[PDB]
Amino acid sequence: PGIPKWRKTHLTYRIVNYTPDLPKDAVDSAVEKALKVWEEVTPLTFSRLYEGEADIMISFAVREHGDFYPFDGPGNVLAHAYAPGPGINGDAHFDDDEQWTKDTTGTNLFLVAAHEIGHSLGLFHSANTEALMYPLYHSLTDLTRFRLSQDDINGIQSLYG
Amino acid sequence: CTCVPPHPQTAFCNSDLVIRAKFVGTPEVNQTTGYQRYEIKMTKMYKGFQALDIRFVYTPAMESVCGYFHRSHNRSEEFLIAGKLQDGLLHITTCSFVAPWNSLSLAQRRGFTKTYTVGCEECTVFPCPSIPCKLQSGTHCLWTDQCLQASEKGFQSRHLACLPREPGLCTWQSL
Ligand SMILES: [Ca+2]
Ligand SMILES: [Ca+2]
Ligand SMILES: [Ca+2]
Ligand SMILES: [Zn+2]
Ligand SMILES: [Zn+2]
Repeated sequence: PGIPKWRKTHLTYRIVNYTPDLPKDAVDSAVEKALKVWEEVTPLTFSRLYEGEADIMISFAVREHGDFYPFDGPGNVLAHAYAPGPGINGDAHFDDDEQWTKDTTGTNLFLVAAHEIGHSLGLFHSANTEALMYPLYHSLTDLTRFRLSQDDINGIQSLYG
Repeated sequence: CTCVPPHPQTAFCNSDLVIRAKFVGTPEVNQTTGYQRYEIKMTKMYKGFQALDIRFVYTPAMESVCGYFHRSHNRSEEFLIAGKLQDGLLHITTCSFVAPWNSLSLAQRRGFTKTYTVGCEECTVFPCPSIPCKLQSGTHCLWTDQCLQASEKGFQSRHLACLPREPGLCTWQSL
């Protein structure tokens, strides 16, 4: 019936691409923190690559984009990702037709990334509104006191223990 | 997949088709394209008389990549679908406005039926994430429901349309 999980515990990631809505630097922190929420509760580990193909490729795109599932302009879909596997799988795509921000004033790069990395590690959506893996964007997290949800930890720990 | 599902009025104005339909079968996966399709019987249509009745809705084959998975087992429950027309096929995502007709408010059904189309040409429902929000134009109505499920459960979403009071000016009004 197929439950996707990475077969190695050490993964790699590369930020192939940068949104203009942020410094080429805050962007890095965002991704870094989003990988970190998942690494803190699992045996997972992450090395970063600056050239070549990584397990998890992170890119920003608009509209036609380069896979089967084009983005849609501002609003509605903000990002998407693929379950663990070779190729396009593991990758996370962010719709650059949003304004990506450090804080809450726009669309928070950290928040959405954390959810989408969840998909790269093999998590499906949660029916729980408390969870990161809930598919609506939590527009009102203050970030100061953000913690990983219990539904979310159970999920990632059922995969990698 | 990460969504900001739209205000109903936005959903009306920006969708190519707006219909009531029943979901009749299991989706078929079609791995050549990457999309799965549901067969549907349309019961009513509100927007989209510039086409061809439609028998199918398409959506991404994976949840991860914004595929709509239909939870209800229905088979007689009418749903409102608001979707775009790609190459002559009705398309939705999990971000689309899809909801059981009965579960809508009165103000939402009035509006899908008549009221909303008044606001399409001249007015815009702009989503306000964090307050403060910038109001970019006088024909923008700020959508300030900060319910998590603002689209399904919010006051403005469930009761108000963004309509012109005069040229250059739109405000939230009650249906
Ligand atoms: Ca990959
Ligand atoms: Ca979008
Ligand atoms: Ca941008
Ligand atoms: Zn993509
Ligand atoms: Zn998702």
